[PDB]
Amino acid sequence: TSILDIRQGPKEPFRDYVDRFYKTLRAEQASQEVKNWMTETLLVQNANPDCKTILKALGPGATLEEMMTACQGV
Amino acid sequence: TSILDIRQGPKEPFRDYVDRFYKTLRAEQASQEVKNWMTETLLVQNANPDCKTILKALGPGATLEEMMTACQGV
Amino acid sequence: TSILDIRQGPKEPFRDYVDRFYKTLRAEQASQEVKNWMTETLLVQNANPDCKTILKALGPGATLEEMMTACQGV
Amino acid sequence: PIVQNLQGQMVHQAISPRTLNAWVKVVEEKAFSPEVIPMFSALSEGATPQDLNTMLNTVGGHQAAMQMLKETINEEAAEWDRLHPVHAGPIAPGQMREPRGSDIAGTTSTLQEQIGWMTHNPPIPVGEIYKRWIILGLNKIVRMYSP
Amino acid sequence: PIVQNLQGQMVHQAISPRTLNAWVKVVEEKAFSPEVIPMFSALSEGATPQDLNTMLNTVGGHQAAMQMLKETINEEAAEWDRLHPVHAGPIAPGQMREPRGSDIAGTTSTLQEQIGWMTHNPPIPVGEIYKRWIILGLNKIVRMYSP
Amino acid sequence: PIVQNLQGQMVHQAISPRTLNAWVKVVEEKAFSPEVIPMFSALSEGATPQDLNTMLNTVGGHQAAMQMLKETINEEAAEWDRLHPVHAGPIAPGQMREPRGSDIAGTTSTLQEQIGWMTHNPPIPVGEIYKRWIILGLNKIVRMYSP
Repeated sequence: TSILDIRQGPKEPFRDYVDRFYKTLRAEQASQEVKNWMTETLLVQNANPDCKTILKALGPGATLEEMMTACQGV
Repeated sequence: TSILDIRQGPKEPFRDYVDRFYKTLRAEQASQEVKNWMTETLLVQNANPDCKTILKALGPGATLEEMMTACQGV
Repeated sequence: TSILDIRQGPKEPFRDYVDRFYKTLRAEQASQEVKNWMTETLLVQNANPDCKTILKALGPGATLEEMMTACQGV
Repeated sequence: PIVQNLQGQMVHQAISPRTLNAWVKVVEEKAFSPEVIPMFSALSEGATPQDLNTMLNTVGGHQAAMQMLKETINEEAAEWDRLHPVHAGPIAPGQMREPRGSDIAGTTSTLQEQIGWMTHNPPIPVGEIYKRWIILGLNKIVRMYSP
Repeated sequence: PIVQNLQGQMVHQAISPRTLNAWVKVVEEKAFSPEVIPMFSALSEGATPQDLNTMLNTVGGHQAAMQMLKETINEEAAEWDRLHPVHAGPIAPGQMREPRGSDIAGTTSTLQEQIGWMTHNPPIPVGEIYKRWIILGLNKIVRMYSP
Repeated sequence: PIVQNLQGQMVHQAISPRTLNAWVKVVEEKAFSPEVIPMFSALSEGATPQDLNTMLNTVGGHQAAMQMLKETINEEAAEWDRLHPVHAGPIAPGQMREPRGSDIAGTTSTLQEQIGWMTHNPPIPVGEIYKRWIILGLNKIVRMYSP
């Protein structure tokens, strides 16, 4: 399965999705800079509308514990 | 789960509750003095009415073997 | 469970009871003299009527192999 | 633990994983049963305080008991400090310091310090003092956890 | 790890498969539970950075946590570099270079370099610095993964 | 593998059965998963080419992958021969011969020859050259076997 095919379900907790992401990211062998680009970009983009909304409110500069606690009720 | 969310059931033995308490207390990292405050306070407060009643009769100065044997029939 | 609560069933072999006794006696921490007193006293007292009868016929001075072979058919 | 080497000196060597796991497995299987105390005693042969906190800290489950024990260890330690007052004047350059309850509990002492006390002549048995507190606290538990 | 040989010198020896597997099994069974930290600490006795990346890289599962840890290791490493600036002028022929955050993380250093620093006199405890970062990052995880 | 003896020399010692079996078990359980590569790397510490063919030849199953790897090992070997031409004139009596791709793959060399190259001064790291080919070929597999 390709990294672009990794997406969050409509009922799937973000948490279970983030695990899937760094597992597939774990099978990507690209430069770190590209993998940083993938992190800030693709993760949020394939996140579900309800959490996506939430993550837009965190702004930039956000870290994984704060994202992970931010989308917990969703 | 937060330490404030730890409470004793209406049919749950105190014993099973005290185990849950020092497990969650085991995941709290606070100063010892604060953790002493939590011990004397929160444990009794979230204890069930029947045992709560019992524990009020032990008075202060009580230790865990005496609390644990005190609420055994409840 | 307390040592006073250890008693022989009406159909329970003595043997299975004597095992229970020295297991509970194994969790008593009292002076040896007191534990000797418990041995000669409580064991026979909570023994069932059919074996109790048998043990009364062994008299005093009796040892465990002779008690254990004495109440075998019971 | 502190063991004797082939050369004929007492040196520290680490405790083994299948020893560690055997400690874990005992606790898993026999919980508060009395056989735990001789078992403990054998597996604590030549052990340090540091290794004894390691063994206590690596427990999972039975947290009410683990807290009761802790509190017994501190009581027994408070009692060590009470019974044995600190000694007169400053510590000698030629000598090493007397332990407190917390050095016996391993808390305020370092490993090299724990090896100094035990290997030195006369040696002081800080393991055996903690061991009695553990066994005493084990009796407390056993007696309570009898049903 | 770097262990003491019979001759009385510190030499590197490889870590054992049933040690490796015991690390695996702990993680399998007790996931984020606190007993994992003393357990880790015992199994990391005398360990290199290189061996510590080996242990972290050999994890399967819990990839959200593994990423949070990585990012904590780099933060703690960034902080090492901040707090300890590089030293004045060129490196002496008679001496070996001071470590950076990435040498502590094992990344920019080689094994022989990791053995130079630890075995040399004075020795520098680059294991224990990474160990605190691991334990600190373990607290972060434990606190988050509490429910 | 070639290990250092107590006397302070590098000598060959055989690999252990529960090491062998641990290699087998990894492959059984985690198939093409990435954790296989650090795992491999640890268990290949101080290993010979001969031991590396032993490990590859003892696989069961995943024969499409095993063939892809073989063919990668030969390609990487063909490339070794290309990049490093044979040297000028006859081989000196005082010296030992330079390796080819097939000596690195273990095929044309004997064990004593593999020990000559590695133990000699300068030493040549024919393990580490094969190791990269194995890791490179492992990337090929991992990337393909991603679904």
